[PDB]
Amino acid sequence: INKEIIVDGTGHIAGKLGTYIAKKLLEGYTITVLCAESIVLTGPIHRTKLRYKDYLNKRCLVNPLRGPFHYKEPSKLFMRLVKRMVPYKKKRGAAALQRLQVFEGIPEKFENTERSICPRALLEYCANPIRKSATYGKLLSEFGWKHLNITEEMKKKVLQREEKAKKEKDARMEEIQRIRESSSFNKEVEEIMSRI
Amino acid sequence: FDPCLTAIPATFISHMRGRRIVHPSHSLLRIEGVKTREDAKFFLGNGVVSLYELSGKKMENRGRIRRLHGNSGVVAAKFERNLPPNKIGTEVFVKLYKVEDDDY
Amino acid sequence: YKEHMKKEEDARREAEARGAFYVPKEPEFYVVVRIRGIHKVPPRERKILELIRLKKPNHAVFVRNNAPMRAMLHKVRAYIAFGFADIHLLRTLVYKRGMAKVSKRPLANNSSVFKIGQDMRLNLTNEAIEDHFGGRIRCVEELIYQIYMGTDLFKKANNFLWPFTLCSPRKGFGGRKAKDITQGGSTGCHYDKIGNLIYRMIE
Amino acid sequence: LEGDFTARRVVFLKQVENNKALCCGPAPINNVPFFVIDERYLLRTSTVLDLKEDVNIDISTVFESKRGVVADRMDIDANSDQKRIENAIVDAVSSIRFMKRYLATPFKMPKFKSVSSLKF
Amino acid sequence: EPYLRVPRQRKTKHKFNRFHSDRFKRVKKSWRRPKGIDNRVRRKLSGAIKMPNKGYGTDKLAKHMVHGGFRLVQIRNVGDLLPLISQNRFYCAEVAHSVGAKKRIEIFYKAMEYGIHLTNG
Amino acid sequence: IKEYRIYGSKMPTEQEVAPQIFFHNVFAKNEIVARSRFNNLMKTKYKIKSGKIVILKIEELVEDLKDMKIKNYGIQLVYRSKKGIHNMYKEFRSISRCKAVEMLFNDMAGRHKAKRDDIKIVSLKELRSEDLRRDRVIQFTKDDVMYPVFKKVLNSKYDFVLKGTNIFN
RNA sequence: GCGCACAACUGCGGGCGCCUAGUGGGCCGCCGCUGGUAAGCAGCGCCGGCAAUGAGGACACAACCUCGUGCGCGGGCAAGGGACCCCAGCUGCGCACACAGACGAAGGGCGCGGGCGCGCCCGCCCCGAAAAUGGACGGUGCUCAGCGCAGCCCCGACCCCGCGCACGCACAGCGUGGUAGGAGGGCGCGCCGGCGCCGCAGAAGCGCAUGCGUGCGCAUGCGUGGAGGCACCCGCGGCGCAGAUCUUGGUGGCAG
Ligand SMILES: [Mg+2]
Ligand SMILES: [Mg+2]
Ligand SMILES: [Mg+2]
Ligand SMILES: [Mg+2]
Ligand SMILES: [Mg+2]
Ligand SMILES: [Mg+2]
Ligand SMILES: [Mg+2]
Ligand SMILES: [Mg+2]
Ligand SMILES: [Mg+2]
Ligand SMILES: [Mg+2]
Ligand SMILES: [Mg+2]
Ligand SMILES: [Mg+2]
Ligand SMILES: [Mg+2]
Ligand SMILES: [Mg+2]
Ligand SMILES: [Mg+2]
Repeated sequence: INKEIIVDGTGHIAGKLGTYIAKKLLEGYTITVLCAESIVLTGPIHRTKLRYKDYLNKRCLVNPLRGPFHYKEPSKLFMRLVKRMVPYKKKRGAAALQRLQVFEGIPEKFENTERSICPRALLEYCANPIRKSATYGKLLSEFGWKHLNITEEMKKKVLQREEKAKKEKDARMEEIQRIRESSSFNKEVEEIMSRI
Repeated sequence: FDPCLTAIPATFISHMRGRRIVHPSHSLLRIEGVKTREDAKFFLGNGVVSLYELSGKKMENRGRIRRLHGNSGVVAAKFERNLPPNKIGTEVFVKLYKVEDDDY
Repeated sequence: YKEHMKKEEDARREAEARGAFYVPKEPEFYVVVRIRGIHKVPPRERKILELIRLKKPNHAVFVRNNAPMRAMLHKVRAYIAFGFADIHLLRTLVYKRGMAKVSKRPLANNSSVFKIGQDMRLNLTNEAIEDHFGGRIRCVEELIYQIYMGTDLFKKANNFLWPFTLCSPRKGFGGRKAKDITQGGSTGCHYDKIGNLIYRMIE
Repeated sequence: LEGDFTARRVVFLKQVENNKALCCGPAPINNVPFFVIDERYLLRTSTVLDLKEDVNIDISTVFESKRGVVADRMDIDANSDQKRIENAIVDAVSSIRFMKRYLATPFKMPKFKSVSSLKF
Repeated sequence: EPYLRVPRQRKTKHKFNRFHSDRFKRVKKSWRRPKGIDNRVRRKLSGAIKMPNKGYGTDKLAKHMVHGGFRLVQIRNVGDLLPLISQNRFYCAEVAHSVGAKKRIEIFYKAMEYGIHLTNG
Repeated sequence: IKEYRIYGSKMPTEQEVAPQIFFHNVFAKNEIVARSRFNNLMKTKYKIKSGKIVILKIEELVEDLKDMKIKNYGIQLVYRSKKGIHNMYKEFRSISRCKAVEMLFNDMAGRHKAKRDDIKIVSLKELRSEDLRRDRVIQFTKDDVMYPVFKKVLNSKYDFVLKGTNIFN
């Protein structure tokens, strides 16, 4: 069984993507989440910013060096979400979390890979279009994540290279289909089945 | 002989348990491609083997799929020796023949 | 049994051939299942469940359709599910889970000397029935007949049956079983739909 | 499914005592001798050959393949009636077009999509 | 080798060590029923160790069986071998610890004459 | 749920050999609630309590859905809230009478949190389109009404799939 | 004295005596109350519980809910649940947008959804609604994980059922929680009257193993040891220790 999933994070509700990720992780899957700046948080953005400011307010008064750490990246904020959907203090949950790697955008390590989606966690499936929503990168670019624009530019250059290679590959799927429909190919094929 | 040649791989996902109390004699397996309860009825009574290595020496722990579990095709299996919780997330191989509760 | 049931259907359809309404004589017994557990029972209700021989939940008995027994069933109706069994539910309860309450008799030639306080729960064999009822009844169906048609032998036949130690029902009670069935529970007069619980409880 | 051979399309001859079954994927075709295994380890496929011959063979010396052991049995033997009934199913396999490749090819699991796809 | 093969059938592989015999070396492992008022083993709370019961007792006929079906017999001299001569298959014989090596020689030789299995030798 | 017509009367005695027969049309979950709703109406309209009632007949009123068109139903009901007891009139389009009250129960629960036992139905009448009083149910009585589906619905049960796979269509 | 005679239902053995313990601070819930502004306050009645009641569910949690409880195995369930933690969910119909659901009043809201005659009514929401370490629907989170409903299903206790074993019983069977407490039968120790034996070819003791045993404990192997000991039946008793700021002795950590 191929138990390695590469999830594209755009258009996904965050906690709804995280449940299906964490349930796979505890079953031995290795999940990588790309485009984590585009993972969606439903509701209007000001409610989502107040939830983040409530998160930023919680710190150890005695020693904030050991307090609740506050993550400004969308990748580490989404990792923090799935971290408590597993039993991470136990060894079974911490081992599952080692099989997550969450990235913003598409790094060039993941060029020409085969990306997955969780359709039960998609925003267009779960949410109503009347309702508001906002992504991680929309939130966290106003909380100290300075890399939204460089992520999207390097996201585009990956998608243009992959669209180029898909334009070449499906033409090869076109010509192989046109070859395999040809009567020259067929009578070549029935000649081999005649000899067997 | 590969196990995946004749047997369908199933991931050992949990023991049969409550919220806290765990009954380790029955192991819950998720067979690949089996997603509903009636689909898993095809695998009731089927033998199952868990293959492992002890000091580099191959061992076969054989079992039987005993009952269904839930609405999502999870089945409960009882083996000769109970599955360790270390092997949660690893695969066990579901045979295509039925075995009996006495004779694995 | 078939002739008695066919006579009632012929009595019923002849009444609606005219304008009339015919309901038959209601049965000579109730079938009662203990629903609630043995905890937190007040002393009156605990006593009535003892005299109905319902000492654990998922236990079933037959009680007679008396006016005193109906008042007893009403006072513990928050602990029991009771109703009317037909002949199919009567025969299924006895043939599938039916045991005999048999006193030991140490002498073969003298059935008058026996032990009082110790009664064995044994199989409902023909010979156990033939020994209890002194040759008057000697098979299981002949014991059903005293239950079904409420004869003078009802009290002896019903007490000879050990209380039916049923299983908990398949597919559950389907909710909050302690409240009344008129409120969605499983506890009260299931007037003729008492087989909807008990048939699931037998195996 | 579970034998010495354990992924080999064979053909079923006769049910033997102590829950065993006589089988022979014909040794010219797939290099499989006569054997008996347990009755259950044979996964049944829908296609049946047209064999008319009597299968009441002198089973006393046929190599019986147990479950887990892959013990290297001795090679082929005298085969008094085994040569005749092997040739009858080589006769049966020759009538059907691709059936020779079928019995030669080792079994692969079908790509799972549903349990309807697992009919055989 | 036994006359009748008796399975082992001990109802648990538990040992019933005494409570806190892991934590205190003054508390020996020989079982004492804990009688404190708040004691979690006496109160049978979940997570505590189990206490011995009537329910853990092995079968009456399987009890004190060694090597399958045999029953141990203490032997102090060669005269103890004589009642075991007819019943060889029922008893595994065991020479007592304090028997000297001079008398253990004579026990060992008469036991193989009478066909009695010695667990010491 | 089902519809029951439950016939009952006072138990006949030597003083009253043929008592007055009553019947009630109940939308209930089963016959035991239907006996219960009958026994209260004999207890509260008349003074016949349930110990002296014989239930003469219980029949399942089931409609024939031979060609299965949609009818309009106007339902006069009385529901009890936490605060009081009120009258309501709701209009539904449905298959049968027993399905329209199921639409009543799911609507009173969704819009008013009225449970099924807190609702008593005064009358259920199948209506013409011209007699309907709610403009929302009138819109679907027009011939050649049409609308698209805007909600996405999956075409299987999936946990993770590749991006190209159609899941909604 | 003669004669008559077994009396509603259901269940079922019952009556009485003797000796003796512990207890005589209670607490909690339900319903019903008294005092009190109230109180996790105080004082009652009835029943149930905790105390002494484990286990499951309640996030944890003496008392709530389920439900009792030998040791296992198999089934079926209860309460409670079925996004992930975490076993178990899908199909449909509604409703709501407030960092809401996730403590709340009087009083309000051309906020939304229904209903009745601009005013009312019903749901949801809003305002009223302010505390001090950072932080709690249990958490993650969730805007179909919220508020409602329906259908079918599933998970889930030591419960119930079935089987097997242990123990108790008056024993074709039934039963199995337990503080204070009572009782029975054993294990163990010093010595006694006996009775079977063992030991310089190595006794007791000790160390480590193995085995038996529900358990108290027992037996053996090997090592050590260097002169006594064992088993059983009896009898006597200064007869069994984790505690007593125990006693005495020794030794640690603290601490180079
Ligand atoms: Mg107080
Ligand atoms: Mg309790
Ligand atoms: Mg508790
Ligand atoms: Mg708990
Ligand atoms: Mg179940
Ligand atoms: Mg789960
Ligand atoms: Mg029990
Ligand atoms: Mg006890
Ligand atoms: Mg005590
Ligand atoms: Mg001694
Ligand atoms: Mg001794
Ligand atoms: Mg002393
Ligand atoms: Mg000490
Ligand atoms: Mg003490
Ligand atoms: Mg010191």
